[PDB]
Amino acid sequence: PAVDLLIDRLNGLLPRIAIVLGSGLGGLVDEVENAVRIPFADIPGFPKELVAGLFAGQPIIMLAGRVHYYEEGDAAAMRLPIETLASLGVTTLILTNAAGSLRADMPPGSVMQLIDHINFSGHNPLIGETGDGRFVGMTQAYDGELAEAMRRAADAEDISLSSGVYMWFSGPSFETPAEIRMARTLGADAVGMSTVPEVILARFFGLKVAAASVITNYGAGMTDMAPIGGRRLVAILKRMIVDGGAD
Amino acid sequence: PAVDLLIDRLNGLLPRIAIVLGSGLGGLVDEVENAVRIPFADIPGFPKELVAGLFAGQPIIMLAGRVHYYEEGDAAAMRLPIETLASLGVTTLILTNAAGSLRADMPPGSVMQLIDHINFSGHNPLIGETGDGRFVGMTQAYDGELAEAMRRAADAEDISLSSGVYMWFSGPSFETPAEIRMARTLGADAVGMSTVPEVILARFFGLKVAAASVITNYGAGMTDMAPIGGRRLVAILKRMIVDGGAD
Amino acid sequence: PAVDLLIDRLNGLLPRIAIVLGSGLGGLVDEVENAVRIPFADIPGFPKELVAGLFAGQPIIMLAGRVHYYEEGDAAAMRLPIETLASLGVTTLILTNAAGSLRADMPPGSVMQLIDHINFSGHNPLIGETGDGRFVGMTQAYDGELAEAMRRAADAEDISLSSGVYMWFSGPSFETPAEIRMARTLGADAVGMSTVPEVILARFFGLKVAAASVITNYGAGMTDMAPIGGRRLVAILKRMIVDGGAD
Ligand code: HPA
Ligand code: HPA
Ligand code: HPA
Repeated sequence: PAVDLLIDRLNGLLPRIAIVLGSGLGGLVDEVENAVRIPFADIPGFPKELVAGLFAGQPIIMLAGRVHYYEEGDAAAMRLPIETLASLGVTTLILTNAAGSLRADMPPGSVMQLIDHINFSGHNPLIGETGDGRFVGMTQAYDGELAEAMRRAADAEDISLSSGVYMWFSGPSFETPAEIRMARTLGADAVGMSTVPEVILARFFGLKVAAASVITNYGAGMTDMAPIGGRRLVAILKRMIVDGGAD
Repeated sequence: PAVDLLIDRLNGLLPRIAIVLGSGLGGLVDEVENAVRIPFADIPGFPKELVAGLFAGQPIIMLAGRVHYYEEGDAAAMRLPIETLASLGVTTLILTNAAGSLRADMPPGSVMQLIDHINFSGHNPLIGETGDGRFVGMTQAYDGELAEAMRRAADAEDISLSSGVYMWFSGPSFETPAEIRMARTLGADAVGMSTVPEVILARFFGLKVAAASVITNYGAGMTDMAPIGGRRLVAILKRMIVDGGAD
Repeated sequence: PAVDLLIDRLNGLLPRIAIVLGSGLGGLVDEVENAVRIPFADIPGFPKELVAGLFAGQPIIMLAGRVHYYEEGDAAAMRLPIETLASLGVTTLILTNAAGSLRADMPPGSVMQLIDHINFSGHNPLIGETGDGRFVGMTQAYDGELAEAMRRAADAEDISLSSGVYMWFSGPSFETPAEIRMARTLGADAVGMSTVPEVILARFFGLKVAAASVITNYGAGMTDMAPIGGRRLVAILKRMIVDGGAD
């Protein structure tokens, strides 16, 4: 159904990797050779565009935008697209986002790869699903091989890449200083309103996952770098993909 | 629509301040000169009465009662009234409630002003809202100037006023001793089932916020003063308002 | 309505105790003298079978299975059955489940009775209920007299019985290592996706509650005994019931 349309649309392009673009990274859609832009509304069932082509000399699909849980209160907003990506032969999903840092040592404009997360005030996107596949193990949701490759790519470009735990809050209002003190007490390094439900759905669909946050601000109570933060992340990603033949 | 009705009803009274009355304080509606009582059912859209008149020689609207999240599972129950208050020219919202104390040093009958909160098992009232106004900063949700005035008024009446962080639980069942141990570990000073969603909505609508809890009990596992607690709070409020010309 | 059917079905059997059977314990339904099996679909309103008869020489109802919050997103799934049990004259509810251990000292195959719980990412089953009965005190949700009897029965059989706090996560995906570190930091000894909403509903309906988890695994990041774990629990339960005349 959705799979059918995209297959027609893709020239017979066969990407192994898809990238969900967070705020600040929307522009990456432009640096895509032989690009094929598909609006979300053309795609039946999809909840804002899908772009497929060559990036870093390798075939990719990008989602410019995503629907967040806070928008309609639907944590499974991204279920159908993620399923569709899986059915197109994508084996790897890279998720990017904007986040607040809970660490002095990790200022705005820093990039942090996710090694784990905490679902705090989100809802679980697999509620209402049937069959035993729903009991998804999440011990290594963030693929160890991909997390290493990203680290190696950052070192090759000589960009700092932090590592840490992302805590998901529903939003859309930001956190109070007390909620931020709690988040830290609970073990998070950064907070945000996205990504986690897509990681869960990805693991449900058998996709390997990497993720990274651009730090745009310190968390509330601790008191624009979002563009250079994003250019840093893009450079790590590009380098990561060129170095990977079978990635 | 709702604004229209209240404007007709209010004699051309123009309050800057509204007070949401928690359990125990319902009676304050009676000590209101030139009072104008409006039942909630007369007001179209409202989810229990609205009372406007002179209090402490100053124009006020009071909500005797509120709809809690636990009643129908609607965290935005109070959205329409709070919006309506804003549209009537109210610039300041004072929220009162009953809460459980997590501090030995803060017994039943104490009054605690809120300097911050933690939304624990509530839902965010702005889920499903559109436009960038929904990304409400909550760094100083509890107005610093109002929190000081309340403190000064308490000292002038020689009433103790505690200060602390309120944690919101959905309810309607109370917390277990283990949940109370957690609440403290997470940094709360008091717990309850109200207020926080109205603070969020208020900040969304540009209103300055003050809040205070009457402590009616210690939190579960730590083991009637609710009336004197309320009379203490009323005395602080009255004093706060008489001392403020432009409040 | 549901009460009517079960009364007809029960031969005029009058159980004081009901047992909700978790994964692994379904088989206990077989060791029930004079058994009367009733499928859930025969029972009007029920959300998988109800079995009543003699167990350990005493009259009992067992629920083989339960509907979890994660299945349809309905935390009050078990409301109607629990109410129905109360209306049949059941005064005591024993809940069993599978759980993950957060303690080295409590390995897979251990049995842990619940002395308290933490509702973490569950929803409260009493949201949407009317009347003052909904404000259920939960200071001693796990009956002290029943918890002692279970302990005494374990010692008589010479089985180890741990004691601790169960934290409820919605599921259906399992917890990340970071969520497990948090659960411990918040004071839990074991985690799972069940039981807590039924404890709340039970207390709402005036039933005394005992609960126990079979430990099937360590919690994520810390790295089959579920059958012997269950046989241990069954032995404690049997011994507990034979020793109780008025239990
Ligand atoms: O501090 C934050 N909190 C939540 N979401 C965010 N997205 C960017 N920064 C933040
Ligand atoms: O201890 C409490 N818990 C929750 N709500 C409350 N409202 C008054 N006291 C309490
Ligand atoms: O580790 C666990 N987590 C959640 N539910 C469970 N049920 C059995 N083990 C577990």
